[PDB]
Amino acid sequence: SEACRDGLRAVMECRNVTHLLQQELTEAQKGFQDVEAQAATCNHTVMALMASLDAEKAQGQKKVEELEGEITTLNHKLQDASAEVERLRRENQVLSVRIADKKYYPSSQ
Amino acid sequence: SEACRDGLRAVMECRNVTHLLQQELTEAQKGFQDVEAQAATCNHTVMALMASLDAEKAQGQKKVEELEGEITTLNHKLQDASAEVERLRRENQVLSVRIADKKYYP
Amino acid sequence: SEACRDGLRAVMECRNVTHLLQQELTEAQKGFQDVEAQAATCNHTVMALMASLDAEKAQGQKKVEELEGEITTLNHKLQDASAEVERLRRENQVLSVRIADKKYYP
Amino acid sequence: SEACRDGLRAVMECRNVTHLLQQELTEAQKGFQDVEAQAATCNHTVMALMASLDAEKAQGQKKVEELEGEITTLNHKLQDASAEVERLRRENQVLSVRIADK
Repeated sequence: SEACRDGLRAVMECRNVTHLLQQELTEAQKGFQDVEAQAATCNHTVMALMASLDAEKAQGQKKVEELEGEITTLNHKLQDASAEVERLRRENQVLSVRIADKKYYPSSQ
Repeated sequence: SEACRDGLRAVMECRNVTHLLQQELTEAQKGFQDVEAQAATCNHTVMALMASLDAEKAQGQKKVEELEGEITTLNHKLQDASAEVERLRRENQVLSVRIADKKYYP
Repeated sequence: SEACRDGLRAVMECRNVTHLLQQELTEAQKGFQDVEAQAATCNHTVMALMASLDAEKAQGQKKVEELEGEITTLNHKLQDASAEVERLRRENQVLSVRIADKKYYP
Repeated sequence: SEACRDGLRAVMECRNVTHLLQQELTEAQKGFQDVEAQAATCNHTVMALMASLDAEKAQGQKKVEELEGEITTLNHKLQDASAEVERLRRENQVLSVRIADK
């Protein structure tokens, strides 16, 4: 009678509250799916970057490797020149003394 | 009243069901919190890597700059040597003709 | 595999031995060249000396030939003078006795 | 597999190339053996010629010095004779006039 009116109230409140619960669950659901999404994104970025880091180091050690390649070449070419210079100076010194020493030349008397 | 026994049951199911709801919500809560942690980890890794990438490029370029610095120095020193050799080459030939011909007319 | 380690190990050595080969070749190269230069020098000296030897013989012969030319000329001139003196020697002594003996009776 | 065929192919080329290297080194070796000899020859020629040059100059000088020695001696003897002739030629002329005046 009176207690029945109040029960029907209590049930009526529940009835609407569970509607709200259903709405809030969908938010939560969306939320996990977007956290899910955001996590897949981040995960693929970390892949992308690790890849680039390796690609940079690879190319990097390459450039350096390329230049030491040149440097040694240049040290070689420097070697040959430096050696050629030494041997000419000494062969030019012999020729200049041999000219000085006119015992190579006939007397003019 | 038979319908009263059934009402009391319908309510009894609700009351037990909401117990289960409360238990599932805690899982869900835990779930968001763990995902929270995993996301902070990933986020700090991406920081760590962006830092290394910059650190690698930095070191990479300076080093390269450093070596082209050497190469051009070597090209210079090669220039002077190569030029010194040529002059000698001529002075050598001049000296040698100055002996063959400084005795054709002795 | 194991055989793969040894192939790589073997190939890596080949790398190293041919490095040594390259170094030894450069020595050899330098060797042929330093010798090339020294040989051209010697060769031009022999030219120089052959030239001087001919220049000396040339100057030697001619000058000497020139001086014996003079010496004989001088022997000739000495011949005429020495002969002219002998004849003067005679004329004179006759004249001096003549005046001595032309005062002696006259 | 495929990379194995190419490794072997690479090594097989090296094998043959080093055969060619060995052949070229022998040429080079022979080459130096020619050059060593030719150099000793040239070096002994230069010795020979420097010796002759000195021998020529030696013979050349002393001889010349010897002959100018004679030439000056001959000039001296020519001096005395030439002077003696001048003296006599006049003494003659004096004697012959003193004959004229006696």
